[PDB]
Amino acid sequence: SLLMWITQC
Amino acid sequence: MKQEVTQIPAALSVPEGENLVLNCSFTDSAIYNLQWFRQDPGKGLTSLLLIPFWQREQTSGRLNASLDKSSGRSTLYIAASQPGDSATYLCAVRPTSGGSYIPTFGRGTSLIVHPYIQNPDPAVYQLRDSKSSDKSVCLFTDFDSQTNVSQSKDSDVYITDKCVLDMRSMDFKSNSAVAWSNKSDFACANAFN
Amino acid sequence: GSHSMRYFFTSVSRPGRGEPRFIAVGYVDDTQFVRFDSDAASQRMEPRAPWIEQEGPEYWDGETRKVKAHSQTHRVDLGTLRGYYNQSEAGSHTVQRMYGCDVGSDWRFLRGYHQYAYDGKDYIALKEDLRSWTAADMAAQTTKHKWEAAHVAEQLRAYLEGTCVEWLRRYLENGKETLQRTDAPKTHMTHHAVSDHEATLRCWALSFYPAEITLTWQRDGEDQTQDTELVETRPAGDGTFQKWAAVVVPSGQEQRYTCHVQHEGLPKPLTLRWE
Amino acid sequence: MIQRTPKIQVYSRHPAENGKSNFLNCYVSGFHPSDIEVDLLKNGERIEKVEHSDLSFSKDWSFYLLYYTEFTPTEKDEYACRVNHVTLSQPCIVKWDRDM
Amino acid sequence: NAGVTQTPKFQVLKTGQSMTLQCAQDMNHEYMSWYRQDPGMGLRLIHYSVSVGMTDQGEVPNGYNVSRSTTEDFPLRLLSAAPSQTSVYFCASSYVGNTGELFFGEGSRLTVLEDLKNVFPPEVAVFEPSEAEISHTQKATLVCLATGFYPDHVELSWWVNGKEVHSGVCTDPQPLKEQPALNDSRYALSSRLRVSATFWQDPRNHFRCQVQFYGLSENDEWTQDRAKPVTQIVSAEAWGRAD
Ligand code: NA
Repeated sequence: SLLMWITQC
Repeated sequence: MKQEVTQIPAALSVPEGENLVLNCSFTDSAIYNLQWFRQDPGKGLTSLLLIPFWQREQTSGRLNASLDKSSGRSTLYIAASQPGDSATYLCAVRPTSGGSYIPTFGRGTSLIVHPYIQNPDPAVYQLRDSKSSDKSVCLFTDFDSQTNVSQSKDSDVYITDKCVLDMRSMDFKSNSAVAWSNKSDFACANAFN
Repeated sequence: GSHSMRYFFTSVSRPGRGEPRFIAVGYVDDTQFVRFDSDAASQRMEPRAPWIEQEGPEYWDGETRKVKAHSQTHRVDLGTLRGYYNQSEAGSHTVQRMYGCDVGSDWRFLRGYHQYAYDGKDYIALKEDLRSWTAADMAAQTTKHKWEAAHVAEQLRAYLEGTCVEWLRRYLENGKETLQRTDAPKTHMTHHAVSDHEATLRCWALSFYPAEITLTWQRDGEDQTQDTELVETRPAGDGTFQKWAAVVVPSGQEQRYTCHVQHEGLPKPLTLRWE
Repeated sequence: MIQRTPKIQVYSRHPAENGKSNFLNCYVSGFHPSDIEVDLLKNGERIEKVEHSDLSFSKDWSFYLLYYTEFTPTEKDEYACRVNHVTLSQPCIVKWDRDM
Repeated sequence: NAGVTQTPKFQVLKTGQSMTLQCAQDMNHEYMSWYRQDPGMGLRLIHYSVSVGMTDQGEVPNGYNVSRSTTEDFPLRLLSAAPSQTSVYFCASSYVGNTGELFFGEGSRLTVLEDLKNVFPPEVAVFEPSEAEISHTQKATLVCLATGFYPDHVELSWWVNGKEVHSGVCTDPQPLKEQPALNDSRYALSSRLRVSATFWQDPRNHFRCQVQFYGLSENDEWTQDRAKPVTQIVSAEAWGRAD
């Protein structure tokens, strides 16, 4: 199951 | 766990100058963040504080909030409450699974901070239209914050809710309510009862 | 044995001629189980292994939604990186991300990872402590500062140690018939007379799973590590793998050499010698 | 942007036996950027029905792909893999050697 | 920078008309959403998006359509407006990471009517301070009364000697219904501006209550004998006086 919260570089 | 956010009490009424606390509780602790907002009738929502799951608390001026993610609750604290703090405070949470990122909002807590009227001087005045005009309105003013302004029912006779105004340059504030009627046989004497 | 769950993402800008390409693939050990391709007509995260097919509608909807959110984060990232490097907007660039977790034989957490690359080179990676970052260069110091301020490592650490390990276990159990299977290699050796006085001995390992395997040659009883020709393990195309190891030996002396094969499918290591 | 040229391996899925249907594979790996063109040849002519795996990459970030097609090996038919990539100035042809 | 920008802020529609509410954000947010909030009621999600080319339904998707062909914009389309759609709409966006902080646009108030003859602009009047208040308190309260408007789309402001003022002013949080027995009752709104008696007594001071009304546009059909109730400013004034 994928990561939900992801942060821009 | 289908997320459900609760805010009790739903209504809160305090005298200005007092510190106060608003509660927020949620059924599912698996949240990404919790955010507190503020909304006045007829207006939009203003974000007050945002607490990510990695922080335990935040501060912004006279406002501070804590987050107890494990016990499913957050508390918003307001110091030296001012009449301007009056509004509906909303608490929302974001989820950590599902890919929707949809926030769950609580119903909100309605806060009314009553001004401190140091020298009450209640009185009903009659004001004339500058246009001419046979028209007039009644003004009930300078009453303390314990006074209740209801509308002694009588269609054709209108009565507004109490309103607070601040004369900031003179460190003065007062409550007022307005009444008017289209009928001739209407008097300020028997306007507010 | 040990196991891992890993997601791989490739983002490529195609300036002037289309939106960026976004491809995501997921693996449990050496078995791919899901894929997403922005160019496919579907626009759905798709199954690639039999056992994941037991997941219901909610799962597929949720994974499809999260992979599109990843695509958008990458869409933004392409432009951000182009700016950091003061690069033209006519060229095509590539961003790659990989994250996942490893568990031991007991299915307990061993380690986590989250790595990011720009134009085929390390850009920023999460250290094994799952707390700090290694920024490959100066532009990456900018991303590093934003990730420290936003506490991205704590966000990742929660997923890697929790969600990632929990789902890996669910999958291992749901797909045990194949994921926890071990196809022992089928071995044989060939001989090719290359030039006068010499011959090549090639040792083969075919149809094995998982891909990890150790092929070694010894002369008499000594390892010939530095003198062995070893090809990259390759897929057969049916879910199994192939690999060979070769050594150049003097003609008439091929029986002094032994090929040793170690693999999880074999009760004990195999020794091969030329007939 | 340093680019990496593809490593190429041409082989069969199952051990090759003349007259017996099998699958011809061309495994391209260790390349960057991802755009690549791969053809399977039969006596120098491109084979029409060829499929491939989903794009993935290795630890060092280089990409890998498996191109495959059904084929029937014979003693004299020549099979090969043709590859074009930005790092190549000419297409690269690697012949199938059933012994490798 | 600009934050979330929604437009238009006010809008009246006749049943069956099409309408697009715009929502833009310049923060590269991945998540964008639309909410409707009825007066005194909660926020209900209509549609949302997490990426260009992706849209999904919220709790009340019926009657609305969305699209996300660009990172910055998430327009809400009403194909055929119904009276049930009269509400306050808010667009909200956030990153799908970082702190996940949500940003709300300023809101859009839409009123859908079966017939536009129910739309009325406000009449405005300013009432002068009582001489009794002046001698009793040394203060002077002016009262502004906006009456007979519909829909409740007004913004009341006080101008003193050509400048807008906020000190000594308090306006009703919500208007009152002139005919509470009716669903399409026109409204009234009051406001007070309190100054010192000496400021009111100065004949050089000019007081003006203005009410910006948002109604019909120049491109709306009007079959009534009265003037078309278009978006306009209606005001009343009074000058200070020594007597
Ligand atoms: Na994150």
